[PDB]
Amino acid sequence: TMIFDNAFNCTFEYISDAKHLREFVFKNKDGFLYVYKGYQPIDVVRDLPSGFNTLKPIFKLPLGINITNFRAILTAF
Amino acid sequence: LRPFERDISNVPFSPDGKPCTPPALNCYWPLNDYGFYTTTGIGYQPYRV
Amino acid sequence: VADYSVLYNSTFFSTFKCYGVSATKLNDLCFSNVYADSFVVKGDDVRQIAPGQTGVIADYNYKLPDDFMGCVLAWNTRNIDATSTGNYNYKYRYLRHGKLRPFERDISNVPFSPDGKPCTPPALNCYWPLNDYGFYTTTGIGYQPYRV
Amino acid sequence: EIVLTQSPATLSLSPGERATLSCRASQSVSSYLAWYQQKPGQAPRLLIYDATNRATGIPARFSGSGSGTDFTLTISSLEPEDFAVYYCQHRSNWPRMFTFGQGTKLEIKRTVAAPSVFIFPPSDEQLKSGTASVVCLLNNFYPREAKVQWKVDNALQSGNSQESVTEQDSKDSTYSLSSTLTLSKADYEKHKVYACEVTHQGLSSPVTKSFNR
Amino acid sequence: QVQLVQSGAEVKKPGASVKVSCKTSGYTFTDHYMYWVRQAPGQGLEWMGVINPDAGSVTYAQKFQGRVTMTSDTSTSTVYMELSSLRSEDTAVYYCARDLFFIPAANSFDYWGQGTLVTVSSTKGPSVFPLAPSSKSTSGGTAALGCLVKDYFPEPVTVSWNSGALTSGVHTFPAVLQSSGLYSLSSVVTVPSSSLGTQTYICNVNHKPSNTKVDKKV
Repeated sequence: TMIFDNAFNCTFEYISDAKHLREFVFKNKDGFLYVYKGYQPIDVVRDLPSGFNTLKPIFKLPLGINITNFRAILTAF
Repeated sequence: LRPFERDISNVPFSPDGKPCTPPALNCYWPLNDYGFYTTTGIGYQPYRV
Repeated sequence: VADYSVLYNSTFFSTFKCYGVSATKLNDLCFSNVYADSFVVKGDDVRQIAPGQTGVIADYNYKLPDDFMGCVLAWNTRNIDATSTGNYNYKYRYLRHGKLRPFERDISNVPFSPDGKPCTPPALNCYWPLNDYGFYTTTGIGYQPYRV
Repeated sequence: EIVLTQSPATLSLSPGERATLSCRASQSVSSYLAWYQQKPGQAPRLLIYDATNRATGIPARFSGSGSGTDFTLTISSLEPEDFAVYYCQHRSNWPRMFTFGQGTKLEIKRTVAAPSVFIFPPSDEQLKSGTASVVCLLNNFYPREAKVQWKVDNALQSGNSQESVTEQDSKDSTYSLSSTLTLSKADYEKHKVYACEVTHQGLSSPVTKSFNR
Repeated sequence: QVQLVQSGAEVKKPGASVKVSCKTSGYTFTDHYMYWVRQAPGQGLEWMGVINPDAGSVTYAQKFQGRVTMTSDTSTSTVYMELSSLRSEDTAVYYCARDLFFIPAANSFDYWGQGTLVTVSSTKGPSVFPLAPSSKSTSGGTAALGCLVKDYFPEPVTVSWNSGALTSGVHTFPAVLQSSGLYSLSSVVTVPSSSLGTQTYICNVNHKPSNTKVDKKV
């Protein structure tokens, strides 16, 4: 519902269409959002298991936005 | 700012916190218009970069 | 480059009553242009020089505005500007039509009269508009020359 | 900054009564208020300074009052040369600030006169150069309330009509209004029936005058 | 007697600088606060504009901080105002007034000047276009005429009838700023119907900056 709230000033529309441990690391440097991805099959439910899990870059959309927060996790758990 | 960044906003400006209204004493608009004309010198001319 | 340090250390001030702002803010806030004054009151005239007080000196001799911002500096001169034989060297005006304005100068010697028709100093209803203070040295604490 | 709000903004009285001019501030300011008297066309003139002292040259009929947030100006006897707009100035203390109000017009009260309705058709000299304009005359009316609307084939019209009102006359105490309907050359010949609607308080029915070209 | 004489009119382009003076005389111009005001047409004036003539201290408002710069001269006893970046809403009459108190204190205005009409626009010329004396709208025993002038911004003029002979119905309508950027002057006259045709009614234009006087009979 946060997407359809308001569309006053919109720009840079990019839609890419086509246990589990998916790791992500976000980096903002000189106006470039570096996004990395990695997968590792785990079975423990306590915390982050040990390992290395080399990450792979997927997206580098600059967006020229000084990001300072992140929220709005899924619901209906 | 930082290299390759955007700061599109229209909130009033103030040194400290306490978000004020446009009518105030120490709070003013953070943006100002250029005021391009055609009967001025070579300095005050609109250049698209 | 002001200091504001030779006034807080010593304690020989008679009435150190500041107005407008506090004495602590005088050391940090900048000032564009300062103005000093110099006059001698008849001892009991220090209370009349205040933003709201009246009398015989703060009406047609030295008017002080109600929104004044400063400090009063008064100190006794019972040995510097006093004479046992007589100190008839300071006068003050006590007759003038209407009160004056803040920071005014009325240096004049014309005779005083309620209506027009400028009279002479020798007359029956016309007198001198100024009178000498008469500072002495064998009087009480009230009649003493104080420099404000 | 401390803003000044004037609720009445107008005072229509007769010469000889007492004025009820007001000047209210926003916060609980001190008595540092000063009124003015600016004759339309001439230069402003000080009336009362500090809200508690009389200025020089001001007669004894002017006497102001007020304290804190309830200020008022009470005139003893109104004079025909004292009908003007009065502005009150509020001053701050620390940052040498000075704020002004909005002003209250003081028009001489007079009986409601009937506004003379007259319309002037455009001449052939202006039609040769284009920009045809129709003028509707509305003079001899006391209250400043007149809705001048044109009838474009029994319809309304707005945006292309500018009204100008004169000052109060000193002989008959009347006003004058002249509206101009800015149109085009090719647009004037499209219509034939032009009317001027006059909405006045003293008129029981809206007077509508039209002409045939 | 204290009096403040100012300059005349001065039209300036939208983007240039204006230099208006304020000459003072009749008193000791050493310790007195000088102010500046400007009443906009329909609106009001609200700013301090206090400048110290003796010292070099100046004070501006919040809306006008880096656009206006003032200066004083202790030799000629005349202050100068320099307002840059002239907008289309500042074209009004500028006044300079003194203060009731001295430099250390502050009070309201006591001595005002005379005014300085400043305009920021293009220049143009008038055009005398007479109206049409329709005989149908003569109800009431009298009639009406007119000398509606065309659009022209500079209006240091005055109107009359028969070189000032007829003084009945000389109400002059004020000008208004149209969408083009000019002013239009209106002037009518109420005359009886019995004087139609016999008595002449010709307005007179006295536009000095244009050096043109057009007299057209209605």
